[PDB]
Amino acid sequence: YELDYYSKFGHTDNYGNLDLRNKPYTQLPSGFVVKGNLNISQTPIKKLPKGLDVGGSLEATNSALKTIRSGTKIKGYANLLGSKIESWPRGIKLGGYLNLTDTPLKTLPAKLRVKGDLSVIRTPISALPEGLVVDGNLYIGGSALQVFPDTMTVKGNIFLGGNKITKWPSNLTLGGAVAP
Amino acid sequence: RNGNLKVDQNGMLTNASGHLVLGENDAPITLPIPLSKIEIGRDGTISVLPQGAPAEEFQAVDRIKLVKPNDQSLFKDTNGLFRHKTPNQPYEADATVSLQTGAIEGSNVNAVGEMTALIDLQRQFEMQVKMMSTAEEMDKSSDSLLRM
Amino acid sequence: MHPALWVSKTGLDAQQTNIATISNNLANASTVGYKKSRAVFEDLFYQNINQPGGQSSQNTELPSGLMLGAGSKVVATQKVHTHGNAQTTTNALDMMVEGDGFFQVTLPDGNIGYTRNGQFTLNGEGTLVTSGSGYPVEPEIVIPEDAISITVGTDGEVSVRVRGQQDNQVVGQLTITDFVNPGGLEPIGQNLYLPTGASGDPQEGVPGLDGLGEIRQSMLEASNVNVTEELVNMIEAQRVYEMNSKVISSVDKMMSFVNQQL
Amino acid sequence: MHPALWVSKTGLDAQQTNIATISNNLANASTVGYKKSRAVFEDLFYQNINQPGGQSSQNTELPSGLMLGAGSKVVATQKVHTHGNAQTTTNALDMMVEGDGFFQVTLPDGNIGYTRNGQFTLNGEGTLVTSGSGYPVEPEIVIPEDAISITVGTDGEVSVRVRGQQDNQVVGQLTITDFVNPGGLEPIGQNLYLPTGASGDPQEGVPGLDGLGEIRQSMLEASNVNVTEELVNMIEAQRVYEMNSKVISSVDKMMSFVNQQL
Amino acid sequence: MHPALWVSKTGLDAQQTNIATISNNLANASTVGYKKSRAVFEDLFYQNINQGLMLGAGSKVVATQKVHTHGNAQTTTNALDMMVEGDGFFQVTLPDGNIGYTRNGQFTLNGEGTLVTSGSGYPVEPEIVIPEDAISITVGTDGEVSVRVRGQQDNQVVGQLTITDFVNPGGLEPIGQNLYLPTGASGDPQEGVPGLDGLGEIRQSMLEASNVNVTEELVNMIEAQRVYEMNSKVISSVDKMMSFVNQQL
Amino acid sequence: MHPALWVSKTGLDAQQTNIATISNNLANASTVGYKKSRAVFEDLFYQNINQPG
Repeated sequence: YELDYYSKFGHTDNYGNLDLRNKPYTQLPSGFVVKGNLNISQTPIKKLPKGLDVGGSLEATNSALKTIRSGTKIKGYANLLGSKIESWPRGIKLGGYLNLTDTPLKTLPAKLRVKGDLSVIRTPISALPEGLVVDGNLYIGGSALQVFPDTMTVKGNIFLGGNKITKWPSNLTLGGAVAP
Repeated sequence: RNGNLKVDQNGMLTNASGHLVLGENDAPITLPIPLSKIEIGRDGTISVLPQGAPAEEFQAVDRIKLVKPNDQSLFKDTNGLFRHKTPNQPYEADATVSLQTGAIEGSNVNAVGEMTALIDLQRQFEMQVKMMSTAEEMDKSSDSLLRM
Repeated sequence: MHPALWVSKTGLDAQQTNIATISNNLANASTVGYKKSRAVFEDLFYQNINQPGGQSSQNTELPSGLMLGAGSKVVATQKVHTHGNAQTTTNALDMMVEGDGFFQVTLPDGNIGYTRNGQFTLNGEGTLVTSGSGYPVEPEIVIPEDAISITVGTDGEVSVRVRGQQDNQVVGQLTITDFVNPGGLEPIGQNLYLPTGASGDPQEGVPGLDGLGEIRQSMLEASNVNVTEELVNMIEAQRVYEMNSKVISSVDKMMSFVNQQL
Repeated sequence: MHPALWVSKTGLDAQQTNIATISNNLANASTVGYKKSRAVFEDLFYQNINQPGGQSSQNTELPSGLMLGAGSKVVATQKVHTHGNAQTTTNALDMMVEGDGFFQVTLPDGNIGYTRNGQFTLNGEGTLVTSGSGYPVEPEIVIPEDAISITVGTDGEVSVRVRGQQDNQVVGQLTITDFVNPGGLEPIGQNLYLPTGASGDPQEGVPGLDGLGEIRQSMLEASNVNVTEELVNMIEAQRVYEMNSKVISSVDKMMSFVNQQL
Repeated sequence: MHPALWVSKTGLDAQQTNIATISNNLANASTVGYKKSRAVFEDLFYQNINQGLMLGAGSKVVATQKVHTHGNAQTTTNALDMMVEGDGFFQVTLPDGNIGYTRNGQFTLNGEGTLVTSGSGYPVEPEIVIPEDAISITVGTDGEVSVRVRGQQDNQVVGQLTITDFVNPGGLEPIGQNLYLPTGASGDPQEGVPGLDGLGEIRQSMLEASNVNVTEELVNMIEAQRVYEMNSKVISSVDKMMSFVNQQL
Repeated sequence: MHPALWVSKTGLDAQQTNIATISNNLANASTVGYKKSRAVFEDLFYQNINQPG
């Protein structure tokens, strides 16, 4: 079903951490604001409402999360390990890492910036967008990637995870190393 | 069932709980902002007098939506409002419900009924507590079986 | 805490607010132009205990759909702005409003406060001020020294009688304010009200046109408190207060039995 | 609960209903044409606890045939339709029925309501209406604007005096209704009654013939309540209320002793 | 809470309004052209419980009925105060411009000689202006106002008063100052010559005394006081019953 | 405290003023060119609980 004004009141602690673990909710109110962390793991939610503002971290592991609307703000990280998301929207305010391990993700917006590690492990993504800048480590193990973008910035160590890299970026400033 | 009605600055009719009062049009009842005499009729009709108008210019502008459904088909929700058990069920406006103006309806809690229920719950709860201690006592005896 | 303990405590705090607002009404049982207040109760939210899913319409008549309340609270201290009775005095400087309307006085901080109290007087300079703290009345009305009497018309037109000339000379005109929602006004003490968002914008006009009340000289508005109503509601508030005390002790005795028996 | 607890609780509920009934009579100690109500008590059915077949006329004086009651209840609130005293008023448009008979008025729903209160007035069009909600009186009686006097005969003959013409002009006639069982009428407030199945079919007729009462002009029927009766009933009801409370307290102490000692 | 607490509270409120009208009648025992009022009681709605069991909700005063019976006459030597012998209200012009209808007849003249009320000074419609040359004022039984002028045989007519009668005088709205305002239930203002078609006749130098029955009001205070105290004892008894229970239960 | 208390107070003051007018006339029962006085009563405002009509 949906989340009402009083439905969410039963899933909030003293610090405004909303816990929806395995709750049979399919959507959240439009323009939703959560003071603390949001947990929607293992939920049938297919799309996040537009204007969602999270003061903490996002956790949607093993959930049905497939669509995210632009303009969403996350102060912490977005943990989506094992979700059903297919495409990442542009303009998401994210202050942590994007964990997309075990996801059907295919495309990423151009000039994407991740303030932490990016994990696209076991994803059918074909090509990292040009201008992609990562301030942490890069995980591409088990993915369909075989060609890197011409320019990318990975402040951490790039981990290949087994896939063969045929083309390397021309302009790459790496603070670490490259591991298979 | 809270008839502590009030009119905000915009003119919308609400109650003490801050709930918009519906009308015949199934929309929140909005009254003209500069009114001078508001009277609620016996049948729920709202008659008002405009600011500075003569007493013979009273007019009816709305009618409070009064519903009389089957009581057994209603449940109290999380916010104290009774709603239909079956969802997506329209609320038909009954024409038999009448309102007695100038009075407030309080609760119907029978305090003595609560008190006698309280003392019975204490006794049943304290005989079940004795049962828990009795089960614990019986288990310690069985521990002596394996002492050899 | 055992949730049953705090549920009963909210009932005790709700009645304490009821007792507080009911003693204030009887304290101001002789204040001129005082409006009584009543404490309005409403129940708190109900929470689903046996079904965290949050669907209260599935099996509400079953143990799985059980919902337990969180107590009661006082949601507002509603002012009852009914007109009061008339007190006929001999002073010529106190006034009254017949029906809707509020007098206007200027506060020291600059903004104006609205009052039903009509007990006025004159200062050393002669301006019409309140009989208490001495805040001037808007608009300013200065009485000449040579004046021998004050006449305030039904429309607030203030005129004084001066010897050596017939006809009264007009020295000012009172003007009262009405509100869409006078119950939303903020009481600040000293028989003064401050406008708020819920009250609406002030509606100023001559006292006697556009539905406004009329100014009556040598007359005062009695307090609208019903001393019998306060005593009856006082009786109920005590008994409800005692009943919530009984259950708290009942929960205490049950919990004391648990750790004494087990 | 325990069988002893609920038996006493029914007595407390029955006395609560009884007090609310006699509280209503004292509140309506001045309303015109009011009929007092008395609460009728009945004992609940008896249970053959020791008999597995529910046969009683064998050993009613032995432990086998023991039967235990379930308490008491208020079976009805009987309206006593005793004729009240007369209040001689000077207003010529209020009237009274001497004897059996009810006035008939037209409710907003179209159905005809019956009343004993005879405080009537005129509306903007001259129709005779009640002095409260304003419902018209059946049959419709319209007073001409040029009438200087209104005279209502003992048979409802409404005649008026008009200048420029001797002899009074009859503008209508009232009719009253009698019921086989007036106690079965449904009280709906406003000093109004509605016919029911247990009341009987309405019997309209001329007020003064066929056993109907007579219409008395400029008179009113006082309420038949006895303030002394209500005070004596309050004494009995309050004492019985306290007696059942001690029984409930006695059972609570008895059961508390069991789980404290054992 | 306990239903008897608030059912008896209605009786306390009903009698309090009843006493307020009785005191108002006694206060206006000397007002000219005052109509006494009585409080109209009616029972509240009856609730159906335990389901043929009816419980009342108390009582209330639903209306304040004004009895427009013509009062006695006071013979006065003043030439400007008059009376309506029958049905009819003097029509005066309020400051708002609308017409208020009064039965008080104490009139006088303003600075310009227009016939006005002896209180707030509201003019009487239609305007009657007494010339300065007049030496006496005569008001005919049909509203004809004439003045005696020196040096001229025959009284010259300076106006004719008209009165208004309402089908339902009790439906008029009292606003103080012996003034009424027409309402929806009052009817339509029926204006005409004061003395034709049911209208009363103007009687000069006479005043219509108050019609209150001071003896009745004193007896009405007796029954109102006792019933008020009778209802208070139920609240006291219910209070001691609830105190006993939670002390015992 | 009570509506009847305030209503009857206005009645007492009205008759207190009325008596002072009568006492003045009898005091000036021999004054040359003295015109007698009469107090004019009027009812105060009426509180509008239910609008007639």
